[PDB]
Amino acid sequence: AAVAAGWHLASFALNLAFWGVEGMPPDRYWPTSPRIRLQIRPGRYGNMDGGQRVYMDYLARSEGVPLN
Amino acid sequence: TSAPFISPMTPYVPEEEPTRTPPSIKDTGTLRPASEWYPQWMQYRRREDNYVFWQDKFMRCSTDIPWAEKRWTLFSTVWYLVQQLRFVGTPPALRYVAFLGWRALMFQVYAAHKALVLWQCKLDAGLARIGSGGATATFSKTMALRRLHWRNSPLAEALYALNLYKTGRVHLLPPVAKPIPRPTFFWLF
Amino acid sequence: TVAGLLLTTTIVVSLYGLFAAVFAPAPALPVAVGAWPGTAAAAAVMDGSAAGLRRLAAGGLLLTAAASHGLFDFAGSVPNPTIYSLLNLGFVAAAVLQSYFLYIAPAWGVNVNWDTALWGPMYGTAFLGLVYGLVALTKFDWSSVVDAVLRVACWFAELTMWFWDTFVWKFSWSEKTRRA
Repeated sequence: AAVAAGWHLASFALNLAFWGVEGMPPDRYWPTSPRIRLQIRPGRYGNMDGGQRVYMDYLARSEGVPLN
Repeated sequence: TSAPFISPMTPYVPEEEPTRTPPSIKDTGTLRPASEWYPQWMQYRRREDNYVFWQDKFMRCSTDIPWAEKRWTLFSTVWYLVQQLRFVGTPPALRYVAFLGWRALMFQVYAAHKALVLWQCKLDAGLARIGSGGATATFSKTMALRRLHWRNSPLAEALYALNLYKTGRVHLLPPVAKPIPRPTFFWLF
Repeated sequence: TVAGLLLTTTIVVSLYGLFAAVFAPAPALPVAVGAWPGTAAAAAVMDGSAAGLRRLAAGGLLLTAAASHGLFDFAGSVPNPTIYSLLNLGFVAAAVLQSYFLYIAPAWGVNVNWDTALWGPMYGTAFLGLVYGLVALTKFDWSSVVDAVLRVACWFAELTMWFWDTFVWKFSWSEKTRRA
């Protein structure tokens, strides 16, 4: 059992050593927003003028803004 | 002569495209490593003359690549995977540790090579004595410096040793080695 | 092409018929041990009549072989291609009447099956000449078979599309939708 857990621990330590992006250049086949990559945009229906309001609070809850 | 119209006194040798990028500007000819970031000679020049650092970087990285380093072959689409592992699949911290270790190793190796070069200088200065039979005991500093910068092929070394052993003549030097061109086969490599 | 294919196979089948029939001495009939130990040729060998009458048939199939090799190597660009209509009759009429006799050889009480080295070429050449007449009547252009296979393939594609959309997984599910 010790060996079989040490394998996973080694993998986790390796993933820890990365820590982020510093060292990784930008890549053009893999932007950071999946909508650019997947070509997704709205249409004509399903767009109410009262939607942007709720949009904002979603934003406010994602960025951490506690006001709501 | 083949030349029907025009023929200078030295025959024209058809020079071809270069096949490899030149040594950078920061490197030396020897084995000892470069300088991490800035060279040392940069300190003895005009600030408006040290623009050749970044220009050389631009030239080697982007604008002067010889079209022979851009051939798509079956060997290169596998070397791509090796290199992409090293650059994107390995964390920069382990790469940094390996970099430090490799630097230390190269310093030890360069020290060894310098010791060997001085030993060779005594040996050939001794061989020229047998050669001339009499007085000659010197050596050639030109050959020492050429040995340190890896500018001799093995055949040139052997022929120089023989010339020394037979006729002294310590100042007759083999011509110089030319750089090795990039080997290409076909779609293969 | 198609008629060219028929004429080529005719010349080579008749070539084989000859090159096999004469280059060997003669065949030997089935013994059928115990077949009336007296006369009536039961359990016996063969004879002059048989041998020579057959040696003839070989020459007839040679004649039509040469006619067909001539027509192939001449009108393979199919001089003037049309008035060969003369020879065409001579290659079709005979053929069909030949087949007629063969088509009643079982009723005539003949054994056509024991010896392949003679009846094979005759039957095959009769069939080939008849189908050649048929194809020359309607002019199979050697590209009309392509239209036939494309028609049957289009039908079976229309079949598997219905089957897939009805019983396996709807086409409105598996394909992507736009606009959102």
